[PDB]
Amino acid sequence: GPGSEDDDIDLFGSDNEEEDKEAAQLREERLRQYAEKKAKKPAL
Repeated sequence: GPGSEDDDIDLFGSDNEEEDKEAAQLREERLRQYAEKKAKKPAL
């Protein structure tokens, strides 16, 4: 509950390091998509 959270809670990145999961995942999984298919399809 806010009121005395002050700066504990960041609006867009609450902790953010907890989201290391998607920091890494989105980063890595989306590069897979790009690497595989864009090395076979001509750019598009």
